[PDB]
Amino acid sequence: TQQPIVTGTSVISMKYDNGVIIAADNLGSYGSLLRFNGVERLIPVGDNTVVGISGDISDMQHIERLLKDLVTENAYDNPLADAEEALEPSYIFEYLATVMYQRRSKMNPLWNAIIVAGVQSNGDQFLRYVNLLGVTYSSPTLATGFGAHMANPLLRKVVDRESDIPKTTVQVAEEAIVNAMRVLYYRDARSSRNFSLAIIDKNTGLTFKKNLQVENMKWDFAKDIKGYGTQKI
Amino acid sequence: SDPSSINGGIVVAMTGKDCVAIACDLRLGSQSLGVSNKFEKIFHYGHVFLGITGLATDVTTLNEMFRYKTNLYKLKEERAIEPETFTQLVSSSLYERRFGPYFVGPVVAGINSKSGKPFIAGFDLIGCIDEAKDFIVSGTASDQLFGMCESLYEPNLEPEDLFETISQALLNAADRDALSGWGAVVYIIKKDEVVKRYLKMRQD
Amino acid sequence: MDIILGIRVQDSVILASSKAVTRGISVLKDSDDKTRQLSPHTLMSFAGEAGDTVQFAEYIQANIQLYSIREDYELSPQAVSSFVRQELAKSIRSRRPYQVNVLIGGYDKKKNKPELYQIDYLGTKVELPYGAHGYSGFYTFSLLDHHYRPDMTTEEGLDLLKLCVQELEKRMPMDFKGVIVKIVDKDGIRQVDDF
Amino acid sequence: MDIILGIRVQDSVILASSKAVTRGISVLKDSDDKTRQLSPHTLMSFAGEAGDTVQFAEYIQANIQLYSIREDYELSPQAVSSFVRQELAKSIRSRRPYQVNVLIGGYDKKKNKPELYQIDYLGTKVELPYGAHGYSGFYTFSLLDHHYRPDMTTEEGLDLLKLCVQELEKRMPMDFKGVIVKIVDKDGIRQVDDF
Amino acid sequence: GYDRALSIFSPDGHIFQVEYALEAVKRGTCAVGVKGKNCVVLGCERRSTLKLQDTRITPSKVSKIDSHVVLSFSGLNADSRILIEKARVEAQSHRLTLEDPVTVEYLTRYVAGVQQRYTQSGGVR
Amino acid sequence: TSIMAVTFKDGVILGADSRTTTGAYIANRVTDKLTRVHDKIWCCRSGSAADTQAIADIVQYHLELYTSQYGTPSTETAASVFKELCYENKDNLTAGIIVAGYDDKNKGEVYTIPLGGSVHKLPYAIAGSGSTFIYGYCDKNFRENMSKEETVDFIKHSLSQAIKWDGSSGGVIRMVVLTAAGVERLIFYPDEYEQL
Amino acid sequence: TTTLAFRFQGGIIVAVDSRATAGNWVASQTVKKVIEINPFLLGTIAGGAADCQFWETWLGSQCRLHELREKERISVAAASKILSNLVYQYKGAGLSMGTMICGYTRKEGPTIYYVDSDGTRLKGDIFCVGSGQTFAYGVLDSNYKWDLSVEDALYLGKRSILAAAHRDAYSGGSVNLYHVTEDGWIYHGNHDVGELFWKVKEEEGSFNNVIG
Amino acid sequence: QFNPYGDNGGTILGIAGEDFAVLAGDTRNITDYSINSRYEPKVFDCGDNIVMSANGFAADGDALVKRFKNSVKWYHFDHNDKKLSINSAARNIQHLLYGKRFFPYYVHTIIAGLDEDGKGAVYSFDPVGSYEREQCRAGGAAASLIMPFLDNQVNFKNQYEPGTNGKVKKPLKYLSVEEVIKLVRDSFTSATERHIQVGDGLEILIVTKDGVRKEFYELKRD
Amino acid sequence: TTIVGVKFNNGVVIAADTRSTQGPIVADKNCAKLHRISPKIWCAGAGTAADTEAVTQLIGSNIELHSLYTSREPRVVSALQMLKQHLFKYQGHIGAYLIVAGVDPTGSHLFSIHAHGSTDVGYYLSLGSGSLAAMAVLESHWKQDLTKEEAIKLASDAIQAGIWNDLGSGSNVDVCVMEIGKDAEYLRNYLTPNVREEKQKSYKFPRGTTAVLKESIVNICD
Ligand SMILES: *[C@@](C)(CO)[C@](*)(O)[C@H](CC(C)C)NC(=O)[C@H](Cc1ccccc1)NC(=O)[C@H](CC(C)C)NC(=O)[C@H](CCc1ccccc1)NC(=O)CN1CCOCC1
Ligand SMILES: *[C@@](C)(CO)[C@](*)(O)[C@H](CC(C)C)NC(=O)[C@H](Cc1ccccc1)NC(=O)[C@H](CC(C)C)NC(=O)[C@H](CCc1ccccc1)NC(=O)CN1CCOCC1
Ligand SMILES: *[C@@](C)(CO)[C@](*)(O)[C@H](CC(C)C)NC(=O)[C@H](Cc1ccccc1)NC(=O)[C@H](CC(C)C)NC(=O)[C@H](CCc1ccccc1)NC(=O)CN1CCOCC1
Ligand SMILES: [Cl-]
Ligand SMILES: [Mg+2]
Ligand SMILES: [Mg+2]
Repeated sequence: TQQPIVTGTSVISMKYDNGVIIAADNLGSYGSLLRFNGVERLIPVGDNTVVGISGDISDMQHIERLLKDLVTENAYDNPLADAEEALEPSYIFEYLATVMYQRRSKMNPLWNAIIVAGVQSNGDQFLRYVNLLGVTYSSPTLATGFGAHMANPLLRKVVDRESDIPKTTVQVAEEAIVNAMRVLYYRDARSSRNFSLAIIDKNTGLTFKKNLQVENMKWDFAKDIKGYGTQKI
Repeated sequence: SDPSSINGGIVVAMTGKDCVAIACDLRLGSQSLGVSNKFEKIFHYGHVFLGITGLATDVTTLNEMFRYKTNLYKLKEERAIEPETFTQLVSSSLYERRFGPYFVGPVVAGINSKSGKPFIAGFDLIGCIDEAKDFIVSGTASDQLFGMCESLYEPNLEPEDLFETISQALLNAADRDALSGWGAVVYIIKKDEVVKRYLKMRQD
Repeated sequence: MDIILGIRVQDSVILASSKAVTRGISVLKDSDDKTRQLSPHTLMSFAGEAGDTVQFAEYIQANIQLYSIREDYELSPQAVSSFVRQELAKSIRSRRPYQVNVLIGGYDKKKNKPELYQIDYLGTKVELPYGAHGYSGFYTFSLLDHHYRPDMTTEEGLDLLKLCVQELEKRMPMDFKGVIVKIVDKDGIRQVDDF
Repeated sequence: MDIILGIRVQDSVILASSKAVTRGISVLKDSDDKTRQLSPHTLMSFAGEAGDTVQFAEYIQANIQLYSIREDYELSPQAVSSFVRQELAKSIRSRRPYQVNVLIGGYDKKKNKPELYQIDYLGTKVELPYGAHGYSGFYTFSLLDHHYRPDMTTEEGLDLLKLCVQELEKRMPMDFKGVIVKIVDKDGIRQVDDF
Repeated sequence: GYDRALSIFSPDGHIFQVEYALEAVKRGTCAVGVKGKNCVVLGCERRSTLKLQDTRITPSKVSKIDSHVVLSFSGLNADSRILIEKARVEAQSHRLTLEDPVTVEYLTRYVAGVQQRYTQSGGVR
Repeated sequence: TSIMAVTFKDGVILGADSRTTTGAYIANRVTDKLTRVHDKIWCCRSGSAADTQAIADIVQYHLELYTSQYGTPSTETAASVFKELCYENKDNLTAGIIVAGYDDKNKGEVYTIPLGGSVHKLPYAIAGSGSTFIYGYCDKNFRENMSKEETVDFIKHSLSQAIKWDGSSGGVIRMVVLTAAGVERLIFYPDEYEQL
Repeated sequence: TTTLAFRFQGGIIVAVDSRATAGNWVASQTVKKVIEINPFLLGTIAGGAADCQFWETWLGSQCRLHELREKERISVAAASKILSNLVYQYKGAGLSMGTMICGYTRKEGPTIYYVDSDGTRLKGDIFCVGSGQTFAYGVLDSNYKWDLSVEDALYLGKRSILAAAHRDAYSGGSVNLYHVTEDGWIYHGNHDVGELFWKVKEEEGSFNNVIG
Repeated sequence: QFNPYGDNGGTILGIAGEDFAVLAGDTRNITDYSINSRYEPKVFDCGDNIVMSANGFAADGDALVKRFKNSVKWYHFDHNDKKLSINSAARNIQHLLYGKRFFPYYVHTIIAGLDEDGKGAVYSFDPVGSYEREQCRAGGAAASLIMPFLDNQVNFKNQYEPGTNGKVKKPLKYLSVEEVIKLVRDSFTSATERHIQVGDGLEILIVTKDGVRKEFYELKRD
Repeated sequence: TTIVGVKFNNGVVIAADTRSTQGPIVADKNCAKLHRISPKIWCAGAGTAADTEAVTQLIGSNIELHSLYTSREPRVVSALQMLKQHLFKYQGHIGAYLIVAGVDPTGSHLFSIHAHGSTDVGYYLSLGSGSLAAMAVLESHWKQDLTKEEAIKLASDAIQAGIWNDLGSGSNVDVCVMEIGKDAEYLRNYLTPNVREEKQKSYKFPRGTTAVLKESIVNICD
């Protein structure tokens, strides 16, 4: 039995024609206090997987160490560690999914929601979700927390089903993600303007973008809004 | 101690071609104990039919209340109340007891004597009107009735066919609910004749 | 207050009501009559919360007796039962409801028919050929389902009633100290002294 | 499980134990023997939580019978009662205690004296001239305070016991379906078939 | 815990410890069992080199396992007490679960099973 | 919420963020928490949106009726009416209100009214969830008889920090200037105040 | 549930309903509540479905192991006590089981043992177990005699379940009959209440409360 | 306080024919009022002509299926590649489920296949392992809607022969694979209409002596 | 529910879905959530169905009496004030969450009211279980100086987001357009993107399938 203390908010992601995109803001909230502002919640594993984590940050840092240790362990007695026997997104996910369920089953969960985004060795896109309960599911778009309520609707307008994936380019897909991050800044009280974004492409590989900001915001109309009903001044 | 599921019971209503049907089970129990197998849940005020599920004391009370109000209506208006108007009266009366409600699931059914249009409607316990073209369901086996009606129903059924559809909807739903059954009644309502049939069903 | 039964036969209504009055670990009385005569051809047995039962029974009795004097006329069992139900239907939504369950056995002189009504504390009325309140029903209903016939005589009804009491005395956990049986028919109400 | 009594007289110990076994609103059995013979001259009646009672009684019985075989010798009632108390004294501070109250009636062959011990589920032992567990004591103790004499015979003890059962049958709320009476004396243990 | 395998096979296919245990039995005082048409009789030898004994309190050679079964023996006296105790407990345990006293075959099978277990358990003779 | 009112040389300035929340969801990101109870008597609202609106509506009604009979009310009078409602209905209200107004005699005045219903007259006042993070800053930086430009900068920098640290505060920074000249509304957007 | 079994002149009658409920939801009408432990032993089940089924299926394995080890069929007393000692270990853990171990052996004769999940174990001639046990008791007790014929005893058992199936909301489906003799148990068919009720009503003239 | 269970919604359906059996289930996965996936399969081929679905709490459902799939694997290793019969699989699953009697898998499990006589078989399990072979079973969120419809259309309950005065019942008969799939599709479209947790897609696994075939159908996405 | 409101050039538009739930069950697949307070003041309602209907009719009735008394067309702020004061008095126990919009002599207006009696002003608003799905669309596509046709499109798109992504919303899209100087047009079932597909089979029973015990003519006449 836990309660989460320092927490991270939404992680959003989607598939596109050649790969996957995933994003998450750089905030570590302490209840209503926006305590930490330099927190990276996207963690790359190799050059073909990115694990996006929301929820408790102490448990996130534990999971970081596990993934870091997983790479080390895989390299042991493995001449093909940087080739055929390298870590796949599906391997990394199933490992985490095993841990998450084992921990919930011992009534001592890792208080997180995780999205493992990556590209497999055969070029297939990998995108799957797992949480503190050990619950797992996959979809063309995946999001945690407020992302599930606000991002998914927007991302599903681009990729509503499987057949829409080949039709979606990296330009269109990234635009939708960046737009979603803005909407979350408008409406999520535990979000920040600064965020990180990662693209895993089957051709161009892993592109990790840091220190992004929400921009092109609409606030001008606020000046015209006066009172809450009658008031004219 | 859930008022709506102490006594048990079900009501279902359907529309057909120039006709409506309303049906109910006959069980009145006290939780597990079956007490009465003659407890009818469908009443009528003129040509307007009202079915009521839920707490039996309120079923009785509301029948007596709507008999009261429709009798005064008829004396003052000098005509029988219509289904559309009666529906509004039920909604008013239930919402009047908003913060101390009758624990019931009423169902109005009938044919408007002026326009000849078939009419059915349902309510929640605080009087929210649920109007419908196809069918209305109510009672402890409402989930079951929803499933039966949604699959069995088709529009513009003749009275003789409509009887079979509603009867099978009620019977098979009642047999999957412990607190419903113990007999059943089906009213087939045409413009100026009404046939009442007692169904043979399993008595457990 | 525990066991109250009722059986409507061809020409009469028979009410059986337990004699025991218990509080705590003591049977305070074993000769208690759990019934009141509402009118010459109408009898009401009762069972429920202590104090409430008699207070309610006598209040109903007073009201029916007042009606009888005012109109110089006896109300029908159907009319009495409807009056009683409404009182309980009001009661349930009061600050402190009457926690009383009743059986109303009566003989309708206009119809020349016996009538048995079962009403619970919520105001739930049902006309029945045989009725019971409390845990009694869990034994007696199934027993009567089997042995009861609609055309039985009063003597056959009493034997049918003996069969119920025997079963209750065998399987009920509490000692209810037997029953007082009363018969309601065309000639009024009378008590069976030897049961 | 409800009524267990015990009366030590001049030359014997008499144990009376109710026959009823009830669960819910049903008397499942009316001929239950709530006692076990621990040794030829020692008898233990018991009452308490369902399952626990018989499980505990038989466990004690097994242990005493094992002792008898090992030493080819019968333990004294005092020694048996002390063994039983210690078992219950351990039990009470266990994860799940035995919720069982017992009476141990025995005849000490070395002293040529009857002995009655009353032990509750906590392991509280007392030697008494007459004893009871549960609500029974609230009637029987005061009755025995009045009528009991230490020099009574077994026949006088049975009449004194009849007086207790009559009072319980009159004032107890539950029907306990009579009692099985057993006598423990110099000649061992025997059951009174007609009571 | 002391684990040593004391009872083991030898080249010729014998377990010497079991066979040397038989020699101890051969040393013990004689015991005889004869069963008639409606009875069984257990006879036992007591060596007469021991005078000034107290026959009241000296452990008897024949032991009651239950009220209907008896056990006599030949061999080490201290060892016999352990088997008798185990058998007496199993006799009461059987009455408790099966609600019926042990058969003579069952009790024998149990005692024999205990003896066997000590021929292939580590640390014991 | 984050709200404040500051007196200065020419009068008084009210300041507020624009965030309304339901749990962690932002129900309204362009809220106007600075509300008019009289020509030159305004208030900052914090706590329950329903309660503060109900209260402010009643106070506006009372001061309008006061003006019809006895002429323009004092800022103290307005705060007294707010107090009377908050104090007498303390068991059923969640409202933290700052009252600010401009008289010609009394110049700029600020009264704060916490949960209890007590009244406190101050040179400046801060309130709302996000005010906790700027007690240190506001105490160190506040001066009496500041200019208009200095007071606007003081409120802007203060609410900027409150917004930065409090998740329950954000959006635009609204301000209302109360002087002899009249009533001026000011607004400041994220792109300006965030990078202060 | 409703289950009964009674002892009489011609052996033992055992009768059960077949309903299974999850609250007011009728989950099944075709559940087998008589477990056939061996040709001479039967077990009734009432309470938690999984608990009853799992542990009485387990009981049959323990009884099988007994006759392998002892070269003799297990007694009804010993069988019932294996089960009662098992559930006693789980006492407090929340098992819900109301069972009756019925069977014949040479030494015991026809025997019935009531066993439940709070450790109670009782030998007796008549027992009714389940949510509708009281309804069965009413009909059974009022018509029971030791000198009943095999034909009349079978019917009384069937009629008692039917009575409970009718009144008890949490009992019904169909009646499963069994007869236990010195030669072993004999199955006497599955009787759907849907047809059996009307058949009994017409022929017997009972159930006058119901609209015919 | 931490609650280890959740409700992932969805609904499943098993129907048995004479020489075949179907196990259907919608592809929608949900938590509260949000959709997690519009296509997340929960009906699985487990080998030996056994199809399985464990609807309810997906994490427990996946755990159970994963363990049974593994149970089939080790059954082959330990018993000379013997085929696990549907009745044996059912009993094995009971022990898996009851094994966690005091911390249950919150799932309604259904398996389908062919019995040893080659005839269609459907077994259903409660969360703690009580099982029963049936011709017909619906499980999950919309089970209460679908099941009575199946009683009426598969087992012909409450249906009598016309003109026989309700004396002769409608005779039982096996249904064709074509007729069964019609009942499955109608059951799920009806359930989609009236239950919010049911929709998106329908995936049916059909089991014959030849093997395991699949069929997919669109459902309403609201 | 999902409900929205969007301001435009010469007026205001509101919209709503048509699903009505009872637990997880869809009670009404096509209920009307757009209520008429006065001819040119309309109201979208979310929350407790009876309350939104009752509170809107009561205020609508009093607005009519007020309009007759004052000989003036009613104003949106009057409806707003009367609603919020009523709702506040009942401390949230009347579970009505409303989007109030309309045109009056003062101009075009758009407000929202919550159950506890707080009101908000805006150019675009959304309430109900699917308000987050709707608001995401509104935040992504809204701009200043929308035309009539653009506002209807944006409004219906916001409702659609709720229909598809929120389980609490579904079925059809109702719209009401309130332009200045014109009659308000109520567009019932403006979009119907959730039509039930043809059933695979007809379940019309042979006449005489149901067993009957009694028949009787019922007297409805005097
Ligand atoms: C900052 C944000 C905090 O101090 C400011 O003080 C502002 C003041 C402005 C808006 C005037 N305060 C709020 O925004 C205020 C915070 C709050 C919340 C709860 C109690 C008191 C204060 N928010 C509200 O009043 C919102 C406004 C609505 C969305 C228009 N209302 C709610 O959150 C309602 C309030 C119900 C209530 C509870 C106790 C006392 C009074 C009112 N709450 C809910 O609807 C419950 N909600 C359901 C969904 O799950 C999360 C909780
Ligand atoms: C009469 C018929 C009723 O009491 C009998 O006593 C029968 C005995 C027969 C079946 C052997 N009893 C039941 O039918 C029994 C009643 C009951 C329920 C719960 C606890 C104790 C007794 N019903 C069950 O055991 C059902 C059988 C299924 C439906 C075939 N099982 C459940 O209700 C399961 C398991 C309950 C449970 C017990 C112990 C630990 C964990 C769980 N629960 C569900 O299926 C829950 N479910 C989820 C949503 O769908 C509705 C049902
Ligand atoms: C979306 C669809 C939310 O899901 C919308 O917000 C719609 C608003 C439209 C209809 C105007 N909301 C609903 O559909 C609403 C959801 C809801 C449910 C419960 C509480 C609050 C909101 N549904 C209802 O109001 C239904 C209307 C029916 C289908 C006609 N009513 C019920 O579900 C009632 C609730 C009554 C109630 C009383 C007191 C306080 C709050 C609510 N519930 C029942 O009737 C259930 N039960 C049946 C057995 O008899 C006893 C009552
Ligand atoms: Cl506000
Ligand atoms: Mg029943
Ligand atoms: Mg939806």
